[PDB]
This record gives sequence, C-alpha cells and structure tokens, in this order.
Amino acid sequence: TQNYGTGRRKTATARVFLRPGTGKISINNRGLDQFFGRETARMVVRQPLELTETVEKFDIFVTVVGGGVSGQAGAIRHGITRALIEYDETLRSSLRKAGYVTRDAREVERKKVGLRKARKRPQYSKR
Amino acid sequence: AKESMKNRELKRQLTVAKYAKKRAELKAIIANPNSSAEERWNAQVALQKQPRDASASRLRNRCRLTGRPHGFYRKFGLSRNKLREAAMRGDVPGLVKASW
Amino acid sequence: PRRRVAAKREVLADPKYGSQILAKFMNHVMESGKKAVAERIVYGALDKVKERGKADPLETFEKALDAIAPLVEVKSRRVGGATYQVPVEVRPSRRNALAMRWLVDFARKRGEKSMALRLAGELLDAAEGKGAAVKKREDVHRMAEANKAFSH
Amino acid sequence: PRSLKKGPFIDLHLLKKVEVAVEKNDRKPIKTWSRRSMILPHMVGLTIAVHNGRQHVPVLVNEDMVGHKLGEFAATRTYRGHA
Amino acid sequence: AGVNIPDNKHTVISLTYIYGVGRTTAQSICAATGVNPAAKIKDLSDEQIDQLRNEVAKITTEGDLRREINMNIKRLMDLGCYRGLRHRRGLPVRGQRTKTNARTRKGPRKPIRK
Amino acid sequence: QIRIRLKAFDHRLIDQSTQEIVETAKRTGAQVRGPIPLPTRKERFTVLISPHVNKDARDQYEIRTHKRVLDIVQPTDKTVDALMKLDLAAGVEVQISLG
RNA sequence: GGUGGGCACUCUAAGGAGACUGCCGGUGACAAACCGGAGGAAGGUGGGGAUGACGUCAAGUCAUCAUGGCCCUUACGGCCAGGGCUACACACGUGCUACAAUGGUCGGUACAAAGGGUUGCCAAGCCGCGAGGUGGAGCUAAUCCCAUAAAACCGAUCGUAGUCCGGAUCGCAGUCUGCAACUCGACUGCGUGAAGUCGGAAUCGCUAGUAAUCGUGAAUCAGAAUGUCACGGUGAAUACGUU
Ligand SMILES: [Mg+2]
Ligand SMILES: [Mg+2]
Ligand SMILES: [Mg+2]
Ligand SMILES: [Mg+2]
Ligand SMILES: [Mg+2]
Ligand SMILES: [Mg+2]
Ligand SMILES: [Mg+2]
Ligand SMILES: [Mg+2]
Ligand SMILES: [Mg+2]
Ligand SMILES: [Mg+2]
Ligand SMILES: [Mg+2]
Ligand SMILES: [Mg+2]
Ligand SMILES: [Mg+2]
Ligand SMILES: [Mg+2]
Ligand SMILES: [Mg+2]
Repeated sequence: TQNYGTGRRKTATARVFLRPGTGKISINNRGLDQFFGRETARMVVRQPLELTETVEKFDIFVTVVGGGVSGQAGAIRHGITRALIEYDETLRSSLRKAGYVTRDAREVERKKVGLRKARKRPQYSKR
Repeated sequence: AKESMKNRELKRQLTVAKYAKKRAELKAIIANPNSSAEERWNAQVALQKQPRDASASRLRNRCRLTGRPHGFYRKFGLSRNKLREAAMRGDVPGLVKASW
Repeated sequence: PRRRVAAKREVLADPKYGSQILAKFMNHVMESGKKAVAERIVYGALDKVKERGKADPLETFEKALDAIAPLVEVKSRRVGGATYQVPVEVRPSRRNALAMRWLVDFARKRGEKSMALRLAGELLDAAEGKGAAVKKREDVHRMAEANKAFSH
Repeated sequence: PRSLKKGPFIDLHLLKKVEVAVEKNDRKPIKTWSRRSMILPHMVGLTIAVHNGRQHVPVLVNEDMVGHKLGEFAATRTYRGHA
Repeated sequence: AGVNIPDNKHTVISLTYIYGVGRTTAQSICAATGVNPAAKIKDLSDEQIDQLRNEVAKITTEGDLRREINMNIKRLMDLGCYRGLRHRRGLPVRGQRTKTNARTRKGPRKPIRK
Repeated sequence: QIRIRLKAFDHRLIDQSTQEIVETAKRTGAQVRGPIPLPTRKERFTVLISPHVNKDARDQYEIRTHKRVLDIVQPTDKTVDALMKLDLAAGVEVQISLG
C-alpha cells in the first residue's frame, strides 16, 4: 500500500505519505490548523487534493523541515503532487496544466563584492 | 617595516614569554573570590612592579616576512599582499580561487 | 526594453473569495513584503462594506473599479519648442492597474482611524462617483478631451 | 570607571612620594607625569605639578576633587577660539 | 488631581508626568500600593490617591531634583575639571565628535559672519 | 573493533586511501561498515589585491577539508597499523580509535 | 530516536544520467536562423559566479615589498615617559535612527541557512532588576558549546496627541577587558526627555526570489562596527515602445 513523495521548495524539504483514509492530515505530528494559522497555506497545501478531487479519501502523514512557512507549504504541495502522480500515474497532464509538478528553481541570489545587496549599489555622487 | 620595528616586537615577544606565569597567578590572586584585601593589594603592587612592556596586550602581530602591521591573517602568518603571492604560486596547500 | 523579451508571471491565488482581482488589489496595498497585514486590511475593509448595508462587498468592489478606470490617457511629447500632450486610448490591462493605484493612493491620505476604514470609505464614496479618485479621473478625462486636436 | 574589586589605582612612585610628603607638611609641589592616578582622600591640601604634554601645571588639591584623576586638571589642547 | 497631573488617562502613564518618575518607577509605585495600573485616575476614590501621594513623596519631585542637579553641574563647573570646562562652553562632555555633528549642544548652524 | 577517521584537503587521494584500506580489509577476511562521508568544512577569505586604495577590487579564496569515516567488525589481523607509512602517504591525517 | 534495531526515507559526498534547437508545424535564398507546439525538473548561452583582448589615462602605489640616482651619518639613526592622530565659528560625501495606527507596549506561540571553539568555546546549579559574578560538566567536534532567530500569527491596551511616537542630550550609581578606560572604550540601572508633522533647487538604486523589509555569522580583535564580507525568512509594481 501507501505512496511516498519528496517535495522541495526554497531550502525546505518535505516527506509525504499517502494511505487509504479519511483526510486526517498531520504535519510534524500536529494538526494542519495548528501548523498553518489563518493564511493561504491551507489553500496551497490542499490545492492538488481538490483539483484531483481526492481530498476526502487519502490519509496523509508529513514530515517537513527547513525554510520558512511559505517554503514549507510549497514543499508539502510538491511532495503531495509527486506521490499523487505515482499512485495513479495517468493524470500527469492534469497537474501539468496547473503547474504543480514543475519544481520552482528560484533561490536566494548571493551577495556580490562591492555591492550592498545582490543588486543594490551605493548612491554614486559624481561630484 | 623598519628593522627597528621588527627588532622591538621580537624583544616584546621574548619579554612577555619571559614571565608568562607570574602574571597568571598574580591575576588569579587579584580576581580570586575570597582572598582578603591585603593579598589583593600585594598582588597588585607586585604585578605593577613588573616591566610595563611585558604584557600580552602590547603585542601587535605583524607579517613574518615584511612586518606589516595591517592586513594580518592568523590562519596563515602572512599579511594581505604576501598571502596572495604565496597562494598564486600554489605554495599554500589547500588554497584555491572559489566562486560558489 | 529594446529587445521586447519580458514575459509576464502567473501568481494569483485568492484564498477565500476566489476572486482573481482581489489578489492583485492586495498586492497593490502590500508594503515591504508583509502579505498578511495587507490581507487583513483588505478583509476588514470588505467586512465593513458588507455590514454597512445589503450590497455584496465584492460586487461593490468591482462596481467601484469600473466606475474609476479611465478611458483615455494624456501622453506628453516635445515637438521642438513646446511640449504638447496628445490623447490616447488606455489598454484594457492598464485601466485596472491605474484604477487600483489611484484608489489606494487616495485612500492613503483620507484621515480616519485605521487604513481599513480609509479603504472602506473610499469604496463607498467612489461607488457612485463622489471620491477624490473619481474626480481625478474626471480631471484626466477633461484634460484629454481638451487636447483632441492632436489625437490622430 | 574602574571596577570596585580594586578600590583605587595609584602608582607606586607617586604613592611613595605622597606618603613621604606628610612627615613635613605641605611646602613644595610634587612633580609627576602620572595623569592616570586617582587622587586619594589623604593627600588633600598639597600641590601637585602634573605633566601636560609641554610643561607641568600646578594643582592645589582640596576635598572636592578627591575621586577624580590628576589628568582631569591639565588640558592638553588650547583652542583659544576661531574668532 | 495630582500636582497638575494629566487626567482621563491610565494611572501609570498619568503618574509618569511628575519629573522624577519614569515608566518603571511608576510601575513600582502602583505595585507597592495596591491600585490597578489600567485604571483612569478620574475613576479612583481619594482613599487611594492619598496613598499614591504618600508613596510618591518617598523619592524626589520637581524643585529638589532640579536643585541637586544644578548643584552637581555647578560643582563640575567650579572645580575646573575637563568635564567642567567642556560643560561651561556648551560642548559634548562624554567625548563625542565636534568636527561635525554636535548640533544638540549648539542649536542652529550659526554661519560665519552673517 | 577499531574506527578510522580520515582527513584531507582534496578528494582524489582521500578516495584512494579509503579504497585501499577497504580492499585490504576485505582481503584480510574482516568486515567493514561502509565508509561515511562527513560534511566538508569550507573556510573562505576575501583579500584586497591592490597595494593601495582600490577597495572594490577584491579576490576570494577558499580551503576545503574532506572527512571520511571507516570502522571494522570482526578483526583478527592488524596490518592497518603495519601500513603506517602507506595508509597515510603524503597529506592524509589519520586518527585511530579503539586500538 | 530514549533503547533494541532498520537500510525504507531526508540528509551528507564521490561517481554518473540528463538539455543537445533533440522531435513536430510555419516562415526563410527549401542556407544560417526565426515564431510557436508536445514531452521534461529544467528550452533555447536554464539562474548566478570566476574568466578583463591590443592598448588608454607619463592614472595609483618609492609607505606592503623590491629597486637606479640624490641626500643625513653626535642624527633625517636608536631607546623611553607623557600628549597627538578623537581639536571645531563652518562646507561637502557615505550611512544609521525616526517623524508613527500597514504602528508603539504587555502576554501566548511557529518556522531557517551559514560559520566558529583546546593560549579555546565556556554549559546545568546558585547569586543580582540588569550588564554580570561563582561553578565546573561536554567537546581537538553531523556528538558538546557559541545558540533564544526576528519580522509573521493570536489575545489585550493606546485612539491621532509632539503622544504609551522619537530617541539625542545631560545627572547619579555600576559591570567587564586591560599595568592603566581623564584626555579617549563597550555595555547596564534609575531619571531627564531635544530636533523631528515626510523634507527647496537638485539628485540615486533597482527588471524576479529582484527592489522593499526582518534577523544571523565571520575576518581584524585583550576590549571596541550604524563599516566590510557572507547567510537565510517574507515578498511586490512595472516595461505600450525607441518619438
Ligand atoms: Mg545562496
Ligand atoms: Mg550628489
Ligand atoms: Mg627595509
Ligand atoms: Mg592590539
Ligand atoms: Mg510544457
Ligand atoms: Mg516550449
Ligand atoms: Mg568565456
Ligand atoms: Mg579582473
Ligand atoms: Mg602623475
Ligand atoms: Mg600623485
Ligand atoms: Mg608613546
Ligand atoms: Mg582619522
Ligand atoms: Mg518608546
Ligand atoms: Mg539588467
Ligand atoms: Mg537577504
């Protein structure tokens, strides 16, 4: 039984396990509301479930580590999508059009020598 | 990088290493929790009796090749613009140009 | 740019109204990356809108947006001695962006207690054509139609 | 300020000179360079010429200037005024 | 009532108007004599403003505080120490910059000539 | 029971040393718990290159330290010591534990 | 994960696979190439860095070092103690903190990356409002220590006031390093509480994980960072076009 997905987002990673169940959801062994408190993180972590309309049928066990709250939510979504793909591997198109299977490669640009930030410069008075 | 500068920093290092332990117990006596005021005073006067140019705080480490007070690196012993010369030739083991 | 290579991004995720336009409005009211604060401000303003009366707050929102997007815009151009100001129709995408920018900027400077109250007042007043934003729109329209000679 | 672990800080030679100067009462100033030394409560009423950087300035010590240092009574910069 | 104290405000913030009590001192005052800090002074029966008076009269207030501060400043001024000389001429005394940037002890810029 | 810790400034020769220790251990009949690559240590420097005032003209250098761990089970022949001149040859720091 | 244990997973670090206009449609001198599409983690030099051609400015450095010629050799060489490099009617450059209600205080709680430590890091316990003091465990370190991330979320209060905004300045009392904090250190407690209501002519940075904003670390270092160099968290607006 079960299915395993590995999601990754913004220096954060997530291990997700899908089993037969009734949508229990548990992240780091605590409830979804206790983890993502009143924001769109619930929406983003649930998106593939309702798009595939299998929110009620799967029991989910998640362990996430690294990054910030939004990055962790993105990791959960990515892992969930990959595990859902491997479960019933015929709806790759359905997620593909939604852009969930693609892994976002954006990362924090490094600081450069002589500059303040990665791109900001000092003021440049010419006189 | 006068030769006199290097000579007198060498003198300072020799003389600070000369005692190097009397200072230790004298500081221990001064900073001891329960040591009585008289012992505190005797330790203070004895420690102040020592030559002024004998404390580790007066040592300003310089380039061991040129004696440049500035741009010193303690991982190596070299200053700013001898380390680059040594590293370009490949003398320094492990040192390479990096990007990350 | 010269190369004409810019590609538009797709990040648009209204959480609990499912309305595409409110996400962009919250992006406009956001300052310094604090999505949650702007989120709260907009939702509080919409709660005030829905509790003043019977109107659907979202519907009042797009009614105000329609009643505030300009139709024509004035573009300056120096002709060799004087800078004239031609009129030109506004692209469909630029209308909503201009509308939101004006609405937020004018709600910034009203002077009630909280920013949510300022925004709510602006939506109520501009929903029939009485706000500062609507009269700015009228100023732009008259300025554009007073230069109809060039137009082309 | 110096910690209270060691109440005062006084130079050995200056302290010795001060303690000598009480057998016969205050008659002549004591010439010194040690600006770092704090005035003790029991050298009051005697005159000390402290170094300045060019000469020695004479300071007559009274009870109200006890907790300070000798260098606090010898300005090392002149600044007679821009105008 | 107070000594011309502000009213229609919480007791601790209202007390902080005494020139000799700050935030923490006012907290200590309200803690020593049982009174709710979150309570406006206009809602307090005099049975506790009296003990607020008794507690506040323990430290220092207004005239005597200024008296001793001016005593200390005058001592420094008359001694002739570096602190006193620096304080006579209206220049920073903790050892800050005077090449530029010391306008909190000089006011306006005072340009050369006129 | 004995554990080996290997340290070097580059990966080629540390890999060679791990391979030779492992193959000697396999030949001598003992068991080996697999080599463990411990995270490398990267220490960086940023040095000015002009002899005088050019602040934005810098140059960056780095030193990496690579660490490997071996350990053996059921030992009866002890010649890993006997290769004291050969298990470490040029630039490998080797630490032995539970000798 | 505390144990037996497991080699599944995350992770660490060596070797490989992968992306090549490869396949399809259209244009094109049926060429180079261009505009789209499918598949894919990634599509058109995927993102970033190192890499600086011949020469230019008699550009900078004789004070990092080296060196031709000139100059001093009872001083233009060497040793020492105090002072100065920290001055202050003014002018300019680069920053930091604010002028508040997308905010200030109090309470409750969640999630990082990177890095340094044996002349070192320096715990648990105890003593002080506090900086800190005693203590000595562990660690030559994916093991122990530095070490609590902050903004964000929830609750309560303040209600537009030069104020529960702002923090400069000054008075008193302390801690630490150091032979020694006067000139001239960094912090802590109590009190005081300035200018400041978004800034004239003018002018700067930035095209995506960027600007904006929030915190963390290291080098130098007895002590001394609003600077320098790195590291993550949240996360925008806009580009019709070359007049
Ligand atoms: Mg990075
Ligand atoms: Mg300028
Ligand atoms: Mg020489
Ligand atoms: Mg030093
Ligand atoms: Mg595709
Ligand atoms: Mg394509
Ligand atoms: Mg190339
Ligand atoms: Mg170059
Ligand atoms: Mg020249
Ligand atoms: Mg020149
Ligand atoms: Mg000297
Ligand atoms: Mg200077
Ligand atoms: Mg405040
Ligand atoms: Mg660009
Ligand atoms: Mg950053």
